[PDB]
Amino acid sequence: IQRTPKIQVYSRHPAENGKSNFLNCYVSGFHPSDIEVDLLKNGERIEKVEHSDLSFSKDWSFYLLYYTEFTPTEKDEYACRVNHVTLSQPKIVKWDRD
Amino acid sequence: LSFHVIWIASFYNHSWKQNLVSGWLSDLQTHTWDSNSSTIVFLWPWSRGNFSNEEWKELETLFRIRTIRSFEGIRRYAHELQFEYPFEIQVTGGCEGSFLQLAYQGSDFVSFQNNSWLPYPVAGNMAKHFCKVLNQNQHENDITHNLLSDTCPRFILGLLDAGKAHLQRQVKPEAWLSHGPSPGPGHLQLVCHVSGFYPKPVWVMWMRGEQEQQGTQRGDILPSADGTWYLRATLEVAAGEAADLSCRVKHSSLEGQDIVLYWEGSLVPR
Ligand SMILES: CCC/C=C\C/C=C\CCCCCCCc1cccc(O)c1O
Repeated sequence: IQRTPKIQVYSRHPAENGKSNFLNCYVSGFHPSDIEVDLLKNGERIEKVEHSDLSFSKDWSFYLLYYTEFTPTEKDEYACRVNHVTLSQPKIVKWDRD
Repeated sequence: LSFHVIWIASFYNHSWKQNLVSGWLSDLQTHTWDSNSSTIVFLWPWSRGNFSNEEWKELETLFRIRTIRSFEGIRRYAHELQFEYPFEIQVTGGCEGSFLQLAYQGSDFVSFQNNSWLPYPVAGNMAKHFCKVLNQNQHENDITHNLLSDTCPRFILGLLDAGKAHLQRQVKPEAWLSHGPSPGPGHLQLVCHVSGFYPKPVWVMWMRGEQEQQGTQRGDILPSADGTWYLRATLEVAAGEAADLSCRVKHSSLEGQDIVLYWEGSLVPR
């Protein structure tokens, strides 16, 4: 029984151009545990992204947190790109900021 | 409040596997297994609990031998048990009350009850056959019972004390407002973000003065890398009705001084 990941993108603090912050991508409810997650800046992979140790919920589905410290500017766009066996194509979830 | 261990074993083929193990005091990770050095990793200074170094060495030795035994056992009986590669075994055990459950391919398979492994009736003949292999040695099962009934309760109380300064800390939230990205025609989505709070229970509502807006849709409480929590609460409103709206946050750390933000300024826009 394969379960597709739920993907949620959020920052640690309100977005303020030129102020240091953390970009998070929480991927959860998936099965099997094999998963590829990248954080993107203007469509390019962010290097040296950190992640929590793999864990699972009561229903045995897996979850992970990916995060990185970043400094947003007015012209930058950020997203989370996820690859899993349940996805025919990678799913890109954008970071929404005003 | 419950101490439990999370065990993930992936069997990609007969010659390749991946083992991941961690210890938890509810939402809080306290320990990790190092697959390379085959040693217990203490995530906090208090993670050693009220237990000694000699007691920790014996626990470490018992875990190291039982994992080599598990991987060899599963490999040896995979065919008879009808386990086809690639497959994953998950185990969770601990005390809240005590439990030890095992899943195969992300579904309930077998569990340890009192002094033996019992198959989940739905898991069928495979799970009955696995329990036969798991219950081969009664002395090993008595060790498992004693770990769950005696060693586990002694550990959780002696951990909640040592980590008291951490688990009982109060961290104040911060909040901010933004526009939501998927509203319908003539409507807006107002988003209230709440972050950096600890412990987990929080109250967040869109309001019109003292009136709670029952269209408030609270999302999941999400984790942050620093151990605090995050939540977003959205409200769908008609474009000509976003006036006098506020987001109100209540949290144990605020001691009755709620955070209140107003849909105002450039968000209106004025
Ligand atoms: C031969 C088939 C065996 C199949 C599944 C059982 C394999 C491993 C059980 C994992 C349960 C872990 C619970 C406690 C782990 C633990 C954590 C910290 C210190 C320890 O000494 C320890 O044993």
